[PDB]
Order: sequence, then C-alpha cells, then structure tokens
Amino acid sequence: PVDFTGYWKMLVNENFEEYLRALDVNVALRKIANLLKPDLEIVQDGDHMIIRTLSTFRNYIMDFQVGKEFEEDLTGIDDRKCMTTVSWDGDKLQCVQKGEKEGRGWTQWIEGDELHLEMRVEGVVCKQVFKKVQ
Ligand code: NA
Repeated sequence: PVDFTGYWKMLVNENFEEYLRALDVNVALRKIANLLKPDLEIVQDGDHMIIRTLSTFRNYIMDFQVGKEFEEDLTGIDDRKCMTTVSWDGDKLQCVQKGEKEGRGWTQWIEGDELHLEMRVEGVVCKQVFKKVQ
C-alpha cells in the first residue's frame, strides 16, 4: 500500500502544549518543546518501519513491525513504557499505546504530498502536518 519513507519537515503543530501537559511533562520541558519543530525521518520496507523524530533537543526512535505488539520505551518524551501496537487501517497507520494514560496513541497518513500525524492522549488531540522538501 503506502510507503512513508522520507525526510519530512514540520509545517503544522497544533495543541502540542496540551498534549505534553496531559503526559505530565514539566513546564521547563514544555516551554522548550513547543519552539522545537522536529523533522520526521522514516524508512520503511513493507511492514517494517523506523520512524525517527529528530530535533535539536532530543530524538525519539520508533522501530517496529506493523501488527506486532511491542514494549515501547518513551524515553525522552514522558519516560513511560507502553504496550504498543501499530496497525494498517487501509493505507492509514493506527497506533495504540497501552499503559498509564487512557486513549494514548496516534494516527498517521498521507494526503497528496503531505504527511498527517494526529497524536492523542486522554482526549487531547495534537495535529501535525509535514511535507518533504521538493
Ligand atoms: Na531495528
């Protein structure tokens, strides 16, 4: 179906403060996190994906098989651990992160030449949109 491989630059980042607050991130980290505009670097081969969130502060790496639950170490974000599953929902990717926080997960898809990422926790929705540099 869809190949997310690319270096994706952030265009839109809505409600990130609210999202981090819901994860109990301290204000000092939130202050700096919001000015950050992390890139997304994705390499995919079939059901195998590495998704790197790249910033000047901290990087976050997700390295998984679609459909295979794994222990996700959210070191650098809220430093929690989740039981995480990323699933194919047609061409969309749906991630559920089971753990402390209810309703934690995200949805990722491509519309035209933009990558959309919706991250959720406890009913907060953060909306991100990315584009490659042509
Ligand atoms: Na790996």
